[PDB]
Amino acid sequence: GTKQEKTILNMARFIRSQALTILEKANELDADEIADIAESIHDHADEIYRSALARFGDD
Amino acid sequence: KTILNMARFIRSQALTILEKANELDADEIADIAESIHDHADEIYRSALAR
Ligand SMILES: [Ca+2]
Ligand SMILES: [Ca+2]
Ligand SMILES: [Ca+2]
Ligand SMILES: [Ca+2]
Repeated sequence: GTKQEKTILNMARFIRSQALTILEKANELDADEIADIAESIHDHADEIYRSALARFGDD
Repeated sequence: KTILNMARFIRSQALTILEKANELDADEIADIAESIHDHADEIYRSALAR
């Protein structure tokens, strides 16, 4: 894949793990709203990661 | 959703958590949220270029 693609992959992975850290810290505080947003973020970062991999070097 | 649009979603949502975390003095969460936003910016820039 191209440099752009490798950056999207690397960034997507970092966000996924960071969102997971917020999910833990938010629920530790019983901050349900913040947790739900972090969940949505994790879902989007995961989707970017899987979609980018699925199309790796294709274009 | 395109990768570009999913990065846009994260960019904004990350700053919304930043704002709500600040309101709760959840500083560790706020810092992570801001870092998430910066990384989303890179996906957005890369997806824009591509
Ligand atoms: Ca709880
Ligand atoms: Ca493919
Ligand atoms: Ca391929
Ligand atoms: Ca930004």
